[PDB]
Amino acid sequence: SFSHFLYYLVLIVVIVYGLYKLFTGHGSDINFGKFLLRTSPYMWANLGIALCVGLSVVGAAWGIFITGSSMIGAGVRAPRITTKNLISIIFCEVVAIYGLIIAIVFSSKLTVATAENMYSKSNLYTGYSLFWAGITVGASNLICGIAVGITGATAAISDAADSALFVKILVIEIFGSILGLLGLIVGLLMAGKASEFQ
Amino acid sequence: DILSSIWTEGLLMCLIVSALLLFILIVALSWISNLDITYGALEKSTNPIKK
Amino acid sequence: WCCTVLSAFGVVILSVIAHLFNTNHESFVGSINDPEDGPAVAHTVYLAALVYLVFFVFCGFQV
Amino acid sequence: SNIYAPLYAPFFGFAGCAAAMVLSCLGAAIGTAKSGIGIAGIGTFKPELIMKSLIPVVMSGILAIYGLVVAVLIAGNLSPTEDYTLFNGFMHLSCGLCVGFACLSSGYAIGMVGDVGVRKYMHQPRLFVGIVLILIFSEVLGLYGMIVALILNTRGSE
Amino acid sequence: GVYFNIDNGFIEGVVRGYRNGLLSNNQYINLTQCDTLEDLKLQLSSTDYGNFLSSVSSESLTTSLIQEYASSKLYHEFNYIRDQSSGSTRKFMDYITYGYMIDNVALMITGTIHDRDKGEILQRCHPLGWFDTLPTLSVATDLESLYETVLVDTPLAPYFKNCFDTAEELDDMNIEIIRNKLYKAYLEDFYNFVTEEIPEPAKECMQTLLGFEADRRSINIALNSLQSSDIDPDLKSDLLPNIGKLYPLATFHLAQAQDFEGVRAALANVYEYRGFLETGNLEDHFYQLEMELCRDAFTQQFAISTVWAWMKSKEQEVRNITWIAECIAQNQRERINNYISVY
Amino acid sequence: MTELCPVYAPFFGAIGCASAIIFTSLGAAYGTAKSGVGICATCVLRPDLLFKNIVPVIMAGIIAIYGLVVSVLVCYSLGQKQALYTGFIQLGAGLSVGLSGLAAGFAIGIVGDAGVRGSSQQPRLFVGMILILIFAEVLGLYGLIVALLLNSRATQDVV
Amino acid sequence: MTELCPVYAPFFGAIGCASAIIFTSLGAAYGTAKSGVGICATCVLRPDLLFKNIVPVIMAGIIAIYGLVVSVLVCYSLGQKQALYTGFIQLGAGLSVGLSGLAAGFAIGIVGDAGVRGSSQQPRLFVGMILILIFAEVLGLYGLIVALLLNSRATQDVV
Amino acid sequence: MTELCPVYAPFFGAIGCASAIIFTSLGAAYGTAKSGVGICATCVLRPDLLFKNIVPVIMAGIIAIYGLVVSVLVCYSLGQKQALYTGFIQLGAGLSVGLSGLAAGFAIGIVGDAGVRGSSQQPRLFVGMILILIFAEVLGLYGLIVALLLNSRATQDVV
Amino acid sequence: MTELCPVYAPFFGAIGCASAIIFTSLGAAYGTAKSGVGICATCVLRPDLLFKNIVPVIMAGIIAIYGLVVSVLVCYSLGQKQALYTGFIQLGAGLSVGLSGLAAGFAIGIVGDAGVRGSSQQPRLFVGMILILIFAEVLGLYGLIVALLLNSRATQDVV
Amino acid sequence: MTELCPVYAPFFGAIGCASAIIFTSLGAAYGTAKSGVGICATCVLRPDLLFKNIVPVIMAGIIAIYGLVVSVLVCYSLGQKQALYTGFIQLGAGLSVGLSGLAAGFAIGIVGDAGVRGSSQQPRLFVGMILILIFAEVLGLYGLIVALLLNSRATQDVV
Amino acid sequence: MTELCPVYAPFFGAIGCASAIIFTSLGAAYGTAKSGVGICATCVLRPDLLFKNIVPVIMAGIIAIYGLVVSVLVCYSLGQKQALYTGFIQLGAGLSVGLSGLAAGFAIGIVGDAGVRGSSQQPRLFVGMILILIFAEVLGLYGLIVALLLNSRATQDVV
Amino acid sequence: ELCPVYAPFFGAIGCASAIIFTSLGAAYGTAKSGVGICATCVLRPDLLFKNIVPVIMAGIIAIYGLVVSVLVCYSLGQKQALYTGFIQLGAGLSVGLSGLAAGFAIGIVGDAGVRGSSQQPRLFVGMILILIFAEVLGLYGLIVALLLNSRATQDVV
Amino acid sequence: GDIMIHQVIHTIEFCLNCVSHTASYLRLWALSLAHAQLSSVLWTMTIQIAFGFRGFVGVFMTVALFAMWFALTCAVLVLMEGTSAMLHSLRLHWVESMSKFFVGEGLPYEPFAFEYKDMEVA
Repeated sequence: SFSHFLYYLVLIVVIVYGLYKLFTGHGSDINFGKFLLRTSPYMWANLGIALCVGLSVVGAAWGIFITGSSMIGAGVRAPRITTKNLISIIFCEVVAIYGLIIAIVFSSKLTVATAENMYSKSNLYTGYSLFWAGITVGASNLICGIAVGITGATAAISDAADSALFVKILVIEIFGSILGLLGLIVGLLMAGKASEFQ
Repeated sequence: DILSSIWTEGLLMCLIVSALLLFILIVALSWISNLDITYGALEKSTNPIKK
Repeated sequence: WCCTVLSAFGVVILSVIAHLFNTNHESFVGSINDPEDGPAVAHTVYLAALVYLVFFVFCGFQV
Repeated sequence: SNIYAPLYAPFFGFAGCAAAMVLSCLGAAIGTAKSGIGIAGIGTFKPELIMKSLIPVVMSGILAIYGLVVAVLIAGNLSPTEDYTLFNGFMHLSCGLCVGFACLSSGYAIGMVGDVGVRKYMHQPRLFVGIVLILIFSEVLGLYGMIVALILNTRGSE
Repeated sequence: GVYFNIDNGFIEGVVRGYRNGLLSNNQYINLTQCDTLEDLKLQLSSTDYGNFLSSVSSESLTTSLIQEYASSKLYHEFNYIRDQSSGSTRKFMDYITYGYMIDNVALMITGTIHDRDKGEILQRCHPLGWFDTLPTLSVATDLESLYETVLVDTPLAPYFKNCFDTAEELDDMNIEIIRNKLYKAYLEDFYNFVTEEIPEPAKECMQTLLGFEADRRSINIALNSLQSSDIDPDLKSDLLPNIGKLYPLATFHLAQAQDFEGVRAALANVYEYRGFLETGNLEDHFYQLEMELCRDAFTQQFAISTVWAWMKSKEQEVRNITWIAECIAQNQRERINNYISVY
Repeated sequence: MTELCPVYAPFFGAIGCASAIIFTSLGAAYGTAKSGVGICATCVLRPDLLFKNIVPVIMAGIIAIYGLVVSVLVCYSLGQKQALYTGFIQLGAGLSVGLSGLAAGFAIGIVGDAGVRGSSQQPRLFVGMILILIFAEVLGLYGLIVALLLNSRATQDVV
Repeated sequence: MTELCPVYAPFFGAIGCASAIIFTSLGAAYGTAKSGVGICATCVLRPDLLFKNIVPVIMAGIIAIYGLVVSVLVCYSLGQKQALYTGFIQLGAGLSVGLSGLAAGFAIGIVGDAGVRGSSQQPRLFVGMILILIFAEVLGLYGLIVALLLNSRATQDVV
Repeated sequence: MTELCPVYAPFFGAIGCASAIIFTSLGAAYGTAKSGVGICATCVLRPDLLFKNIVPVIMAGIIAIYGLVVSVLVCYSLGQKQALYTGFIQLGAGLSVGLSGLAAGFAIGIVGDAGVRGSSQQPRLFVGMILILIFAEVLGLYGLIVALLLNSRATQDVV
Repeated sequence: MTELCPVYAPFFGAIGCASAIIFTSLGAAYGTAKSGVGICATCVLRPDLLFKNIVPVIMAGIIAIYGLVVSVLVCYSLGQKQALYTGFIQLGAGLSVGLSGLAAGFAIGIVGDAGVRGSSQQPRLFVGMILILIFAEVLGLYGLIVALLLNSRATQDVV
Repeated sequence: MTELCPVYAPFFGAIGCASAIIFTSLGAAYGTAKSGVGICATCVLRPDLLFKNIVPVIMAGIIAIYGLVVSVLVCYSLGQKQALYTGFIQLGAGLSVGLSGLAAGFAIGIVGDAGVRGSSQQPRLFVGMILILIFAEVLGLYGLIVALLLNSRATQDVV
Repeated sequence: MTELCPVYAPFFGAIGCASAIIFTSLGAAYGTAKSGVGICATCVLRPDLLFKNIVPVIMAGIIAIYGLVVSVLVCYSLGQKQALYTGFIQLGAGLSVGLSGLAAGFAIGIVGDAGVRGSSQQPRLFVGMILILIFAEVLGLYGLIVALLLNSRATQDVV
Repeated sequence: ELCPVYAPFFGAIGCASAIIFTSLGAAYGTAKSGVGICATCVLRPDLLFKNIVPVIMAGIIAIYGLVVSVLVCYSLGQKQALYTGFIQLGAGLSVGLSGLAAGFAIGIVGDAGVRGSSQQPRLFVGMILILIFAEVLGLYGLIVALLLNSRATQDVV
Repeated sequence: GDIMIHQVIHTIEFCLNCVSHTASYLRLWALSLAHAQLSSVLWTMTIQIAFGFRGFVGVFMTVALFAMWFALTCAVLVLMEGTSAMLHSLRLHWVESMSKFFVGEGLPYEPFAFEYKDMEVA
């Protein structure tokens, strides 16, 4: 595998570079902390917002087509399932709803800072908070949409057999969507403490 | 407080953003180049019972 | 039968290279990296030519 | 500022909480998705076993609750106006990695075990007790990481 | 199996919808008590088949027509699914098609050893194992000409180049060696293709099921070769499927066996087959195990093996319909309960 | 090279503008290709549905519209001495709309292909099909509105 | 080496102008390759449509025309004493047009291949071919507008 | 922060106490999944053997117990000042127990699957199966011993 | 601290101590897994050989015993403010013994699987199979002895 | 530490000493494993060849002995204040012997496997086996010679 | 260390001296392994050709001799205070011979395998097999030429 | 300042790669051609001499690699300018990878050609023509290496 | 003109083909160097080692090394690279020379004649 050999190569190169820096006595030169400090917190905040909404929508659309392909496949013989099963699409698009809500909330905490303020304690806090909350929400809703789409596909297949199977299986997708709801709650909570850049 | 002159903080941000961009681009091309056409519904098979 | 023509050319090649070595020629000896000692290597190559001639006689006696 | 509390510690703490929540969610979703595969597989033939066999889905939900508890109890004690030792940052990162990877392991195990056990529960009913026992083992597997996460945070905040 | 729906989600949905049309045990019981063949058609019309057979008169109805029409509907459905398949899924169904192209080409070399007639063979060649160049392969009068007609331009190339030489098949009997060895090579190649280019759980629910296919082929070879001593064991070893639970340990003893008792000793060796041949006939137990494995193939949701499970389930379902139709038309209702239903 | 306005600040704005059309074009192309394959497979047997099954292609085009709108708005909000704040807002809007449009186009293409293959059989599947396609299109719309809000905010209190 | 115009600014301009033809040519080549495979597979039985089903290749070449024109218009503004800003802008234009054209090329190749295989069996499908294929082309077109706007923004009021 | 006890010293200990429970959980999960697959697939035929085949699951959970113990001890050994030396030593302990437990979990899973298959095959096989499984468990036990010794050595002589 | 004894030194010692049991555990786990699959395949059929064919697992465990011995020796030789030389020599011994044991475990597992398969039929093959196991074992013995020599060189005449 | 004898110089020596046994152990283990697979797969039919056809195992052991000899020779040359030049020389020697032994073990494994399977039927294949295995193990012998020359050069006239 | 003779200069020389023998041994081993599989499978039926079909094995041995000569000549030229120029030249020569020999081993192994399988039934193909093996051997010979001439050029006219 | 101590590194790597990559390309070409020849000449021994041509005019790639390697190394120097080293590296990479591409093409074209010629002999001239157009690739790589190394010491200071 | 399509391809083919052959003429140089330095290395590593220390064992050393050198000089060189350069000088006549004036294929002339072929076997 050329890609796997490339990953092993880059890993051995970074290990060799670290070993060289440590051996020379300048191992402290590679300071992750200095890299974090000297980056503008706007980078973290805006990547957080962007990846938040983008990954939430990515998970939403991923689950949507996973459930939709199966919904149509089972709808060729059982046309009655589309209306009763669009609930799967709703539960798979609510994660994009969550992503949109958190993105528009995070936009509020994005303001300008003075020359001294730029790298201040509160500014850095806010930047890193927005970044990691955005990553949390985006990825949590990504895997939420994955699970909800898979469960919705199973629900489509089962509802092709009988409606009682759909009614009983909807609990699995309910918990799948509760996954993204938990992501919503936790991301909003970890970002609530952050104050705007001013 | 001056980080490695070659790899300044601005260049580090540039390269991490470009790495994320290229990762997304590679994923998207991995998906798009994986497309295959359902040849069967298109080509005319001489099967007597298919027709 | 394979040794026949091999020894045939070997006798001539060994003889000529031996003569060049014994003549203390620039293209073979004289340089520091060269073995120098022209007479000694020339004698050894004489012996090699002699043994190739011996193989010639031994192989050609089968004809 | 005190050297033991650099300005970038909130990065480490929030990386910990993010990894905690996200990867616990990932493990829970893998478990619940494979369990749903099993449930929908047996539903066509023996739908009457769906309610009884729904246990792995609830177990994956409980795993997600573990992840949420760890994530919230990390994110509670972080603020821009409070002191924050880099020790506390690495403790929160270790907490998050602990719970995230442990619950991911337990979620994968619950997913596979629930899938195969539910699919084979259609064939004879006595398998349910073994399925639930193995599932309890697989979820206490993640409970171990949950406990490690809590003790790590309690040591870090002190 | 999250990636499975990017290209085969609709196909999986349609195949599961077709599976919902498989005759349940109640449907089979209803079909069993049919007084005559026409009443069997009437009661079958209540199922997913519907008016498929209304195109023919009641007096013209016969068990052969039953099989022909139901299998024609099966083949229409499979051709539709294949036509709407893409990529590795299309290659997998293509492989399935080769599974019967083996039989069609083996049938076609018959009537080429003795070129008595053509055309009627093409009519008898069932379409599930059809290929575009088969009509061209028909015209080849000489056996060798047909050999290079199938050695190239046909998906039969790797199997023919694997173990055959252009003049070798003249001596070999079509059924005993030629078709069985072609099934052998087909099974190793298909098992390898599954191990290489399939996703989980379709992985496992293909290796187990193709291993069962190899095992049934091996058992049939072992229990058919004993009556014909002309087959020496080393060729039999070259004929055994080389894949399955029996291999390695059992298939060698089956190859070296020379009597029914030896095959019994080497067969009850493994678990799934004690009492498997002691009581009753092989065919019924083999079909029952095939249905059990197919049912399992349907327990999985996001696996491309549902295509294979549907194919085999629907083929044995039409076989059960034909069995009941025969037991009614022949009035041999005393053994009408030999149908195998797992739905 | 101001501290608030580094010389490399236009990087993030320019690359956000580029990506806002790059990723949306990737998604729109995937959707259009998959839907076109589906249409070619479904109306080769029943060409009466050609006028109907085209809509997922139009939805992929609308995703491309979202990408274009975000990119051109960033262009109009793009300058030389702009602060890192503006450049990063443009980057964030570009990434958000690009990822959202890429996912939306992916879902539109896959659902449209599966759906038109279904509608080759079931005529009444077209309502569900348009419904699911609108649900997918709203995702790209969400990306568009996010990028719109960021860009409209990108000139609030710039140096 | 002034701060606004570093000596390594031409990297970004050169790479943008290069990629503007590189990725557009990759997309055009993929489109022509898939479409040509389709053509050689279909016209062997239906040589009558050889001159009619040729248009997917035509607009696959139009994709490369977009790449050429954007690269040429980038060359008009690429120089030594150029600001990092305008170099980055023309890099963004190059990437945008190149990747949009690559997406359009993938879409055109897949759609045109499917369309020729289908139109071997259905004359009525060719109009659907044209419509879907123009929809694939217009995405690369939008990439061209993005690149043109970036180039128009890459020259005014630069220091 | 003295150069014996830098500010980033606790990072190594945090990673150690993480990786311990992490990798032991990975191994325990793999072993439990494989053994549970075997049990749920063989107890359909011999349901009376389930409470005997359950033992591999318990021995897989013993790996998780090992990781829990090591993580608890390291969490006790942590501290804001501590020592860089303690950091490396307890990182080594965590990695050691985690990887030893992961190897033990892989071995337990594989051999438990095989032996659970063979138990219904032959009742007498179970004693040999449990002997092999003890021999596999001794791997995780060795890793536990190494981690405990390292943790004991970590603190006693630091300044 | 001093150049000869930097604070970064015990990293290498800790990693060597960990790896010396990690990689031996991985090798022993692979060997035990393959041998256990072989046992649970064969001893189903001839249960009277489960006593005799257990020795591949026994020597797989012996490999982990080598790992334990070298790891505890390194751990005793560990210590803060140790010479940087001591750290490297301990890490070298640890990797040497660990990866030698990993290779030995690979060999033992594969050859034990093959040998138990063969000996399920032919009993006299057991002596040759055990002899080949002894060779694969003395591979790990070489690993242990080189680790011990490095450990012996680690302590004395070092500042 | 001086520039010719820096503190990190023993890194190269320790890694070389480790690898000199590691890589040759992997080579010998792979060779032994595959030769054992061959002998246990074909000797079940012909136990009489068990004594004869074990030679690839012995030659893999000889490769391991090559690695051990290099390892002990280098281990008797490490030191805290050793020259950087030495460090690189024995690192190169360790890699040379280890990887040459890896190649030799691979070759002997493949060839001995195929040879025993062939020679079961045909007795006179054994002399060809011996000759080709000598020509394969001279690879490890050549690596040994290279390692010996490097090691003998390492300590000479070095400061 | 001076500018032209750094302390890390012997790195490149030592690793060139090694990599020569490693890569040449890898090529020789691959060639010997495939040739051995071929010879065994082809002369189990026709044992009288054993003494003849062995030639590719000796040819791989000649590749190994090439690597040995390059390594032994580079080793003598290695020096403590050698110019970094000499180090780079020796590394280049080592790589240029080693990778060329690896490629030669690849080619000669494939050709020898296939040719000895071909010669089982048809005996006159032996001469063509020999000629193609010579054309494969000349690649390693070219590697020898370039490595030797670099090695000679390495030491002459050095600061 | 224009003469760093690491300047000869680029020249050394160029000289090495010029033979390395060409050797791999020629090796794959010879391997594929040889397996094709010995797979066909079993059924037709007598055409062996004519079917050998892929091997020869694939090994021409290794010949190009060797000649570039020598003409580059005979421009190596202790006090060579960084620019000389970079030009030598560029020439070496050019010839090596062009020869690698040529080796790929020659190998599989010769394989197809020998399979075809096993049936009928008129394919001989066509496979020659195609593989000529394949070997001209290594020819162009040789050209580029030659001109780069010719410029490499034009006005070096 | 109607033959303009053929004329334009002939013109472009001719110009690019002229420059291509003129470039290809450099591999006469290439083969010359290959042969020269290959013979150089073979002689340097066979005959320049044959003499050795010129002892009694040196006689056998030089005999064996000259035997190896002659075996290589024949089998490797004059067969392998001799045929290689023969075939390359033949490539000259295939392409570079004949493409300039060989207009096309013509009907071969094989008169009906006996040849006493297949004296014993066929």
